[PDB]
Amino acid sequence: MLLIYIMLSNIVVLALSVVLTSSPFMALMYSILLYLNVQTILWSLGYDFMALIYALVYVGALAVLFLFVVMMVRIQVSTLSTKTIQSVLSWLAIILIFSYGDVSFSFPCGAESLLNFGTQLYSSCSDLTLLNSLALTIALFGSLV
Amino acid sequence: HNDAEFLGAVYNFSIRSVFITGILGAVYWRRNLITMLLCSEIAFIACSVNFLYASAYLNDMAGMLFSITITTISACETALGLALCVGYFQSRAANEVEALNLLK
Amino acid sequence: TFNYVIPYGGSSSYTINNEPVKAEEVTVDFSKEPSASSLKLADKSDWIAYTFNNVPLMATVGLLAGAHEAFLHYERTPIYGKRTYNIIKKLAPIVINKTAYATLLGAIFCATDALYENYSGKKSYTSGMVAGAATGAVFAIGRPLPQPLVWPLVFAAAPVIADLFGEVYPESMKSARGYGTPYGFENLDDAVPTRNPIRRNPHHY
Amino acid sequence: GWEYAGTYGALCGMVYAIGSNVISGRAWFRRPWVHVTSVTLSYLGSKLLDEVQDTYYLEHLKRVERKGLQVTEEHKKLFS
Amino acid sequence: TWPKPINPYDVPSSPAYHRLQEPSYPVIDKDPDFWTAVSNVRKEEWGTTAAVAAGTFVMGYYLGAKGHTGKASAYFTSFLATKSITLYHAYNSADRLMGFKENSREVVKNV
Amino acid sequence: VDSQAEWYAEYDKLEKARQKRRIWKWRDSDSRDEYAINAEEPVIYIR
Amino acid sequence: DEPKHQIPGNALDNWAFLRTYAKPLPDMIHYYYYVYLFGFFFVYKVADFPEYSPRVLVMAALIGSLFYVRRDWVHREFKDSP
Amino acid sequence: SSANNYDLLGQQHKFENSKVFEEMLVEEEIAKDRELLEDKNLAVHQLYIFDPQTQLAARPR
Amino acid sequence: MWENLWYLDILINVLIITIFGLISCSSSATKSYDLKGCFIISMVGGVYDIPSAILWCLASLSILNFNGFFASLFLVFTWISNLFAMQSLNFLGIYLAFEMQSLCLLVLGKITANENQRWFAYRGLLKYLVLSLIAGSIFIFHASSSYLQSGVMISDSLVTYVFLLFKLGVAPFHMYTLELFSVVSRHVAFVFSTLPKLSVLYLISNSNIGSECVWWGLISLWLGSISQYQSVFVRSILLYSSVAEIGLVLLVLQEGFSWEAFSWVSIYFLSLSGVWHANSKFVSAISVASIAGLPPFLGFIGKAQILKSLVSINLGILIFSSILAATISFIGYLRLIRLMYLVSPVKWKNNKDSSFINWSTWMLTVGTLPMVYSV
Ligand SMILES: CCCCCCCCCCCCCCCCCC(=O)OC[C@H](COP(=O)([O-])OCC(O)COP(=O)([O-])OC[C@@H](COC(=O)CCCCCCCCCCCCCCCCC)OC(=O)CCCCCCCCCCCCCCCCC)OC(=O)CCCCCCCCCCCCCCCCC
Ligand SMILES: CCCCCCCCCCCCCCCCCC(=O)OC[C@H](COP(=O)([O-])OCC(O)COP(=O)([O-])OC[C@@H](COC(=O)CCCCCCCCCCCCCCCCC)OC(=O)CCCCCCCCCCCCCCCCC)OC(=O)CCCCCCCCCCCCCCCCC
Ligand SMILES: CCCCCCCCCCCCCCCCCC(=O)OC[C@H](COP(=O)([O-])OCC(O)COP(=O)([O-])OC[C@@H](COC(=O)CCCCCCCCCCCCCCCCC)OC(=O)CCCCCCCCCCCCCCCCC)OC(=O)CCCCCCCCCCCCCCCCC
Ligand SMILES: CCCCCCCCCCCCCCCCCC(=O)OC[C@H](COP(=O)([O-])OCC(O)COP(=O)([O-])OC[C@@H](COC(=O)CCCCCCCCCCCCCCCCC)OC(=O)CCCCCCCCCCCCCCCCC)OC(=O)CCCCCCCCCCCCCCCCC
Ligand SMILES: CCCCCCCCCCCCCCCCCC(=O)O[C@@H](COC(=O)CCCCCCCCCCCCCCC)COP(=O)(O)OCC[N+](C)(C)C
Ligand SMILES: CCCCCCCCCCCCCCCCCC(=O)O[C@@H](COC(=O)CCCCCCCCCCCCCCC)COP(=O)(O)OCC[N+](C)(C)C
Ligand SMILES: CCCCCCCCCCCCCCCCCC(=O)O[C@@H](COC(=O)CCCCCCCCCCCCCCC)COP(=O)(O)OCC[N+](C)(C)C
Ligand SMILES: CCCCCCCCCCCCCCCCCCCC(=O)O[C@H](COC(=O)CCCCCCCCCCCCCC)COP(=O)(O)OCCN
Repeated sequence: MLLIYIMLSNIVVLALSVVLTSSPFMALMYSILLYLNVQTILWSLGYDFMALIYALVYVGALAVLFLFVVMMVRIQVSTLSTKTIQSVLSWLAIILIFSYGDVSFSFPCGAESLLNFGTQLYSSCSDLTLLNSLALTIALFGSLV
Repeated sequence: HNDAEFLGAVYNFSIRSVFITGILGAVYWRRNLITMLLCSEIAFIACSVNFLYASAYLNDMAGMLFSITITTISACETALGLALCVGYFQSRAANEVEALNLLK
Repeated sequence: TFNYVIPYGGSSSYTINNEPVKAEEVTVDFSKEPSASSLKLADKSDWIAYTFNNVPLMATVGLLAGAHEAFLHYERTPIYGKRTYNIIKKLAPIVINKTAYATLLGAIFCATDALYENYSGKKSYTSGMVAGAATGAVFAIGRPLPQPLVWPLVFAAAPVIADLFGEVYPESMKSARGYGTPYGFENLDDAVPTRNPIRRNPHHY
Repeated sequence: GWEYAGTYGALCGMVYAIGSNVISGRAWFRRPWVHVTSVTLSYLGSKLLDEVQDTYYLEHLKRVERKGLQVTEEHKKLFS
Repeated sequence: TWPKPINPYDVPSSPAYHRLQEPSYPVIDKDPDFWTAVSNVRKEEWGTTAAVAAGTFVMGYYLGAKGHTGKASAYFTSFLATKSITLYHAYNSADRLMGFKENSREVVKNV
Repeated sequence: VDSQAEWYAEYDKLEKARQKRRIWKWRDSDSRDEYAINAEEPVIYIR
Repeated sequence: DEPKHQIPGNALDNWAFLRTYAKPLPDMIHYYYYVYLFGFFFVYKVADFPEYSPRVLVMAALIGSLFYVRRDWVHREFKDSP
Repeated sequence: SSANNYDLLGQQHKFENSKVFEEMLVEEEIAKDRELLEDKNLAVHQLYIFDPQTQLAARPR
Repeated sequence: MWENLWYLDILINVLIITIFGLISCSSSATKSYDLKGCFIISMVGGVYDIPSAILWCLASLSILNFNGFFASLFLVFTWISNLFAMQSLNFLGIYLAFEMQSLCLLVLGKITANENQRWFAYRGLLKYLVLSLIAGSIFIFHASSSYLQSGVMISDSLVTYVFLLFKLGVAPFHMYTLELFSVVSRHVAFVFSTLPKLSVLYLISNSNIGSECVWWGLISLWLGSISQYQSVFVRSILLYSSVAEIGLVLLVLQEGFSWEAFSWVSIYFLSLSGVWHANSKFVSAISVASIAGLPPFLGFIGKAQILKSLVSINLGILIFSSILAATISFIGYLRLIRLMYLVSPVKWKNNKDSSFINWSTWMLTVGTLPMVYSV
């Protein structure tokens, strides 16, 4: 329970660190740590395959593309530090306003089965998977040109 | 009195904070395009996590499917957007200084 | 008539009346009745209560206008250059003054409307015209010469438009149906419906 | 439905041919083959549009009769 | 409660799309195969298939010749349109066998 | 030239057109979700 | 020569007034981003607004129109000063 | 200078007029597919680089 | 399995055409007319109703004026996405279809830009991308909250209503169209300002996505008219006209007048075809007259449908605003006529590729009298 709470609470700090830092490379590192913490949150809800998917697709592949771009477009963004006290508390107040008093539901634990998930992906929800494949094909054809 | 109720409230707070940090973070703290897309990815991950949470809550498979759909669509969008960013930076004229930081 | 000898149009007997006949056998309504909140806000009995219920609209509009202008200023200020002055000290007066002056104008409008209706005792066009005239007069206190005339006229004209097209227009054309037989003319042989058409359900957004 | 649809279609095929010649800078009599083709296809298309309109008119009549609109035999004659 | 046991090899599965309708007409075949549906395609439908094949051959040749590949475009277009229309006819015949669509000729022809 | 017959035929044509239009204006919702309003319509859903 | 309209003001003074529009131009995405976000949240909140009288709605629209400042007006008059 | 300039002009005009029909029609097609190949996002441009004077595939891209 | 075959045939068709084009790629046929005809034939297998037949008609008329196999393939992808937007039954279908369409828009915008046009076209594509990410993220977050609260995914909700407001391009969600379509190819702007709307209109009508609020359509009408009157550039005029008209059509569609909006979208496609694919002044003049709603052409019928639906619902403010904003927009259209014939000598490119432009002008002139029954 303490471990679950620590992860749920750490997600917000790892999200704040991304926007606050002025270096695009450092924000990517913070985002990778955020993605791992999201894997860890999904473990508490009972998902292993889905939490694996988040790490494989995002940490494994997407971050590599982001960092490839970041080195290619390398720019001097160490111009100045504008992180005055007045700005940071304003950001925190905005965040508190948005994330307060929303409807909360008891924390669930749900065991998943990739047998059932596979059967549904390829029998009943087969319309979904083929359209996702079409979207991937669109992205491939568009990005390569 | 109930740990699950407390954990549910903490999760709601955390996930909402992650979403709002993703959507408004890079624009509030004026950043380059590359950070904007990374924060958009953060927000999409927040929404997909909420759907997985709902699936665990209701013992239903709809959110699992919608989450894999989010992962695919977000990755495709990010790939195309990074293509556009690289092409945009390669066409920059010498006088242009912070081409990527339109939010300046 | 389409002739040059007798007057065009026609006349209906005032003595003779036609019994109302239902447009359809069974009536199903997809138009919801006014809510209790709408009747509460529309109530002008207590002028203070009427004013305080309807000002949040004016304050909201003033806040959006001030936020628009303040963001136009903020967008321009350079992040790369450190600024000696404090930006919020510059920007807060904009939003606060816009919101305050908008709220004051809306307060005059609503208060004068309710006070005139109470004193007159009747719901009329004149209450809106007088409240608008007062609001436009407050708008043009120290303004140059055309504006003392034009703003009372515009602010008075606005409630006339609201009354004419928000209240009179709907009530004038309630009876007209468009299906079955024309509202005036039921003697004519047109297909008669068992039920009225429902083109949409009652809305819930 | 319309009893003048085919004549209209033939005239409108003439409209197509002559307008296409005028826009391109040619005289109205140029490219004679376009005139015959435009007239014939436009006549056939105008006819076909008329039957499509009639068919959906009749479908609407059937639907409203099912729903409860008490259409008479003469009203049923209005929809061919 | 207790987890229900699952048999891994026999897990209930179903096709993605379903036609929500009870058969109005008699059911010659509850689950027709592809060849059963093709064998029940009417002669007029086959003539329509042949007409589409010929028309698409002519059109494919006309369009491909503008790109200096007339023969290949003609054959590809013919195959494409013929396959599509044949599947449409087979779907109609399968619906007729299932009793969803009119089947008087089908029931007479194959008892 | 029977003007009376022409007048009455023209008026009959216009009156028939009006009746047809008012029948054509009797429209319920055709929404696929709306099974209540259209309960009697013969439909099949493939979904 | 033809009769022509008299142009008020001096040529160089008018040109100097017009040159005050030549200032660093921000890109419009920054305004659009905030408008999109707050507009989405605003549309969500509007469904919960109380029903207002048509007269009050029209007066609010009039006040908003009068209070609206064109983006060019701020452009010409903006000073990076206290 | 006028005499010499018109000598060069005559050489050019002689070069243009002296081409045979089959060559002229081929050159018309060269100009046409030059215009069609101006778009550099075409799929074929990814395949090959075309010779400028005669739009024939010269080397792969 | 037979019900699945109907959808599967469309896939197999598209895949084999794709691989045939990849194999038969040559300089001899850069304009692949044969694959265009094959794509048009393949899209006939997806027609099941009148709205789907309208989708097919517009898709084919669009694919005629795209050049190359690759752009035609992505137009076919847009057609598939639109066909599934019409058939979507819950949140997931809506999302999958519409962001697939957004991906197709990004690709089509990228591939129709020259090297000299990259600086502005790629900027507009990137700005469109970020705004679309905002819209989709808000949609899916609120969808997660709704799916948690109700236990079911129902496409009759405020969330999908606001998302479809973004897709339509009304009131506070029209800026992405202004930024993107100003910097992209004229055909890309034309096909993606008309074709996407039909699927959204069908989804709204069929899934009961209607709200009691009239503010957004009113704001769309007034803002579009006034900004059209104040806009110097011609592209902005045409772009703001669509905002005004789609706000008015949104007001009509909420009240259940599906037939009239389905006719309006087609008449608007035909009317906009000529002004966007400007090759002749006279064709553009007729197109601009049709967009204005002017009587001798089919555009009068389409606007008349919407206006006739307005008087039925009997909302006076909407009618008064409609009249005044229509006058204001008419001034901008008159500016467009003035620029062509009454300002200066005009010389345009001789782009003699009027595939369906002459047919569209003929249809605008002719079609008024056959369709007069509608109004
Ligand atoms: C109204 C209300 C609205 C409601 C709904 C409206 C409906 C909406 C939809 C309606 C749409 C209508 C509007 C669009 C109209 C369509 C556009 C259009 O007009 O055509 C565009 C298109 C544009 O042509 P273009 O401007 O030259 O540009 C194309 C380029 O050439 C490009 O070159 P290319 O490389 O692409 O070449 C391909 C093409 C393009 O090539 C050409 O077009 C060149 C010209 C073709 C050869 C000349 C045609 C010969 C016959 C013409 C008759 C003219 C008579 C006038 C003079 C009288 C002579 C005695 O070649 C073809 O013509 C293919 C067709 C094959 C037929 C060829 C002729 C066969 C021999 C004759 C058959 C029968 C003869 C009997 C009698 C003959 C003597 C009368 O026109 C054609 O392609 C013509 C195709 C057909 C040729 C005419 C054949 C008619 C048959 C003879 C008449 C017999 C009576 C007819 C009834 C019986 C039929 C058998
Ligand atoms: C079967 C046996 C055969 C027997 C025959 C039976 C056939 C039936 C009819 C067939 C006759 C052929 C039709 C003519 C086709 C070409 C017409 C044309 O190009 O116009 C100018 C053309 C002469 O212009 P042009 O010197 O040769 O140079 C034109 C250049 O291309 C460009 O020159 P620009 O760049 O210098 O432009 C300057 C422009 C100054 O700029 C402007 O003013 C533009 C203003 C926008 C349009 C005007 C808006 C107002 C128009 C009102 C309509 C007039 C009728 C009013 C009656 C009320 C109807 C409700 O000034 C003008 O162009 C002329 C001003 C007056 C003409 C406006 C009327 C044209 C309406 C649309 C024409 C149809 C095009 C169809 C396209 C076909 C496929 C491409 O024709 C004329 O001599 C006068 C116009 C004749 C009007 C008849 C067209 C019917 C339109 C009435 C609509 C009713 C529905 C249609 C039913 C038709 C009966 C089924
Ligand atoms: C931190 C972020 C910063 C933003 C903060 C807010 C964030 C948004 C939150 C929520 C947003 C949703 C709600 C906001 C309003 C929706 C507008 C919108 O979002 O479009 C995107 C818009 C940007 O779009 P854009 O395409 O880039 O800009 C187009 C323009 O060309 C822009 O170029 P321009 O600025 O250079 O040109 C402006 C042009 C643009 O034209 C307009 O502004 C059109 C506005 C007309 C009214 C709009 C429809 C009103 C219906 C309201 C419905 C609710 C009430 C229902 C009943 C009312 C019945 C009418 O108008 C003018 O030229 C200046 C005059 C302004 C009003 C003109 C009418 C004057 C009538 C008064 C007559 C008195 C004079 C008599 C004496 C005359 C002597 C001869 O973003 C905004 O502007 C939002 C700013 C929020 C400030 C609005 C303040 C009041 C809002 C409520 C009052 C409603 C009246 C509207 C006032 C003007 C609003 C534009
Ligand atoms: C020839 C006989 C045709 C007469 C009747 C047609 C029905 C039989 C179809 C036979 C095919 C003829 C096509 C004509 C219409 C197309 C409709 C259709 O096909 O499906 C409807 C039909 C049944 O649907 P439905 O009759 O509409 O009734 C269903 C409910 O009522 C729900 O549908 P609903 O929406 O109609 O509901 C009633 C509706 C009442 O709605 C109506 O009243 C309809 C009004 C007629 C509008 C007509 C214009 C539509 C434009 C589409 C053009 C057709 C393109 C053809 C595409 C298919 C080609 C085969 O009430 C409403 O309130 C809904 C609003 C409707 C929209 C508003 C109408 C405005 C339209 C836009 C007009 C704007 C003006 C534009 C310019 C016009 C100027 C003159 O489905 C079928 O029968 C099977 C479709 C199979 C198609 C292709 C499959 C065969 C080939 C497969 C293999 C393909 C690959 C191999 C290729 C082989 C060749 C190489
Ligand atoms: C634009 C739409 C996007 C999304 C599309 C979703 C809709 C498509 C979903 C289906 C995807 C393809 C799945 C196959 C479709 C047809 C089903 C089928 O052919 O398989 C048969 C399997 O049976 C067969 O018919 C075997 C012959 C199959 C021959 C091949 C037919 C299907 C080919 C699929 C195409 C893939 C080939 C590669 C793609 C180019 C059905 O299984 P059963 O009949 O229940 O099991 C058989 C047991 N018994 C017969 C006794 C009842
Ligand atoms: C009259 C009935 C019999 C017609 C004979 C044709 C039957 C042959 C089988 C069908 C083949 C396709 C039909 C031809 C239509 C279009 C073909 C075409 O495009 O014509 C020319 C060029 O395009 C045109 O000229 C336009 C012609 C348009 C159509 C004019 C003919 C109209 C009648 C033919 C189709 C009638 C129906 C066909 C049978 C149903 C093709 O150029 P090439 O690829 O170089 O081939 C020519 C071979 N060689 C040069 C080596 C000698
Ligand atoms: C009841 C009707 C009223 C309702 C209206 C809607 C219904 C429409 C019915 C009529 C539709 C007619 C559409 C006319 C389109 C015009 C034809 C066309 O565009 O041809 C192009 C085609 O261009 C191409 O790209 C060719 C590739 C495709 C070729 C056609 C493919 C055919 C596919 C088969 C379709 C059959 C239907 C399938 C079964 C229904 C040729 O023009 P270009 O060469 O590109 O430039 C012209 C230059 N200039 C005029 C200035 C000289
Ligand atoms: C588009 C209409 C807008 C009006 C344009 C007028 C010119 C604008 C100048 C601005 C002046 C403010 C607007 C005042 C117009 C109202 C007319 C005054 C008549 C009047 O005072 O009688 C009232 C009723 O008239 C009424 O208030 C309702 C009459 C409706 C106004 C006239 C409508 C047709 C005018 C169109 C002219 C041409 C259009 C071009 C603008 C009182 O009535 P009561 O019930 O209160 O009894 C009293 C019991 N206490």
